[PDB]
Amino acid sequence: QQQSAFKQLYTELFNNEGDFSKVSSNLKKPLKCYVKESYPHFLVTDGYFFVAPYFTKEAVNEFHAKFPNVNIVDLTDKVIVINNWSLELRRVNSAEVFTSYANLEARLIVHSFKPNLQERLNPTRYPVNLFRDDEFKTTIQHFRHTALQAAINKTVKGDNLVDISKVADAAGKKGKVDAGIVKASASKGDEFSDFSFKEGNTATLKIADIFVQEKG
Amino acid sequence: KYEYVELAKASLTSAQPQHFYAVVIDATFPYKTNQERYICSLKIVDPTLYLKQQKGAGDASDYATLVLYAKRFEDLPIIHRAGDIIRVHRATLRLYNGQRQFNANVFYSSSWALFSTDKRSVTQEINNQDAVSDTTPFSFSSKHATIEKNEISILQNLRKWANQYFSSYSVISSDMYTALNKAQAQKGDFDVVAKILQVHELDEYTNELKLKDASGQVFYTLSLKLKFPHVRTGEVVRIRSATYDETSTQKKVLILSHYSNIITFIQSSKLAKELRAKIQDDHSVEVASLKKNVSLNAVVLTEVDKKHAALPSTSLQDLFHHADSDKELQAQDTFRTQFYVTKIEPSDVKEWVKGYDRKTKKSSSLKGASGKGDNIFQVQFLVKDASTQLNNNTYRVLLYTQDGLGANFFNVKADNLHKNADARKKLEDSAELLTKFNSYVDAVVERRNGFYLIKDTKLIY
DNA sequence: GGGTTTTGGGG
Ligand SMILES: [Cl-]
Ligand SMILES: [Cl-]
Ligand SMILES: [Cl-]
Ligand SMILES: [Cl-]
Repeated sequence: QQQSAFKQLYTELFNNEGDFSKVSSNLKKPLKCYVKESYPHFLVTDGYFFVAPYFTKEAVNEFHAKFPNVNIVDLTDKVIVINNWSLELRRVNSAEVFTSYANLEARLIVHSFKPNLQERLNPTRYPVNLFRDDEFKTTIQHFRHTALQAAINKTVKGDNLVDISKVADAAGKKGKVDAGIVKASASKGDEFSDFSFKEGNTATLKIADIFVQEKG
Repeated sequence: KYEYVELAKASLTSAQPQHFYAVVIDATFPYKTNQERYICSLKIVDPTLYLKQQKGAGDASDYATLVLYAKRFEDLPIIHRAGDIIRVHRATLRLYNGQRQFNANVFYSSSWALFSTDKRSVTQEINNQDAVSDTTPFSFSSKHATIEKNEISILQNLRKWANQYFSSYSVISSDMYTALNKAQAQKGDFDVVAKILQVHELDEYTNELKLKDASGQVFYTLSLKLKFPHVRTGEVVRIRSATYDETSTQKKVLILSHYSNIITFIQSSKLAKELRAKIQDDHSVEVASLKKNVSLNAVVLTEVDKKHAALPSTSLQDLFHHADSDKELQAQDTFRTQFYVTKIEPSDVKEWVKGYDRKTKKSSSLKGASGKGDNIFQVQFLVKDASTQLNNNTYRVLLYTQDGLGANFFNVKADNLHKNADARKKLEDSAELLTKFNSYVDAVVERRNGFYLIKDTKLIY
């Protein structure tokens, strides 16, 4: 049994075509998370891993006007509760976004959250980036392997075997190794992008902007 | 003139900076504690302080601790191997919970210098380069380091002592680590001494070590390529500070922290020697994973001939995108590489073996049966790897056996697969294993007319 | 010092 709520949640999302509706229902209950950091990166934990929640402009407007005496970027070390939330896959640049892997990111879309300040959370293990976990990275690789195999089997069709004469009696033959490069998909660009999952599009608020709204 | 004092003889009273030479047996990785402070903690010994009092029969190591403080990461020593020697200038000494703790503020006036006990430092071994001299420190704090002619005897004698010590004692005694089969019983972090059975390149930044210790237990752990570039299959290492991963269901995983360290042992190490011979891989995890629909652990399906066991590996990125523009790559025709198979052609396994007419250099289906020439394999793998993980490409690797290359890859002698059901079945099973997620191939290839053909490699499953 | 940064895949 998976003890990390975030790991089990994110893994199921990747193991179900990035379709949140296909994710088990008994895991869609409100999340009680400890805030590890609030700025420059707002990171919450579940006692094992930390993830970066994405707040909708509505979730923020509700929080501001339901808890006006509370600054979100001042929630470090504070415990929050996410009542309304969803999950969705997004294509990202992993060289820039540390909360992702292999250019893929499972985002926690927050629609409603309340702060349970002054509530001491039970000590635990030091939280690590879920997207740096051995098994989770592997789960994401499986997802890409599936998409890669589907595309290659769709793109490469019929006979494409190197003619045996080309590798026989090759003593006087020379070739360029780039002859062995086969495109996995008809797509444009050096990066593989022929996935079949429905990429999320939920517009979220950038953390550096919730800072100005709250602290100029 | 610097006066060097032995560890047990250093003064606990004089307010004052002392200097010494010592053998490093353990060390954290240099780590940050706050916005302007880095620390590296080391366990050190010398002829006067190295073993605890025993009215019995199991020798436990005695040591002093050295705590180096600095304001920059670069001012601290990165210890990759137990047994090397450190020289410290201007350290203070005090008792910390009954033990001798030498402290040194590298940011103020203290300094350190590392000397290799073996002929080459870990870094020099990695890049295959001789040392300047036996008296030259391979690493040191500040812009300069001076070795006085009178010091030479201290270094040479300590080196001789270090080898006698490591070859006569375990050094890293049983009280300094936890058996992997008991890792789950630990309350917090612990240390490990294990053999690296495999180094799996998970991605361009990360290695995954498959470890096994004296208890027979297997665990996997992530190891950044930049941080620990000295990890090698078959070598014994001590891991300083690992935690049992409670969230790993599919496989046994150890979690490392920024302060954790993976260190090897100098050649003379009795412990490393004994563990290298005693510990072996039986592939239990791999065999069990093959029965699962999805394996979260990698399975290296093949092994290369012993004559290539020492051959260095080349990535697909290099093999296919640089082999015609890199001086070193253009100089070779034989390479070793690792990859996973995305697709196998022809799709029909029955057509993997064809008849070959040497005279016309043409192959043909055996479905018509009766001698179309010598039977050969004509299989093509479309492969991918860590170095090409994100691109939109797959790479052709061939198994064309007309001249012997790769003949026994499948452990199935070429035969008419339309007629021999036994051979066909073995090959169908192999195909499914080869295209299964997390299955990898470790193969030696020969470049021929722009193509890479597998040779001297065989499946082990 | 047997420890917990951000350089947020050395730190
Ligand atoms: Cl992948
Ligand atoms: Cl002191
Ligand atoms: Cl080194
Ligand atoms: Cl060539």
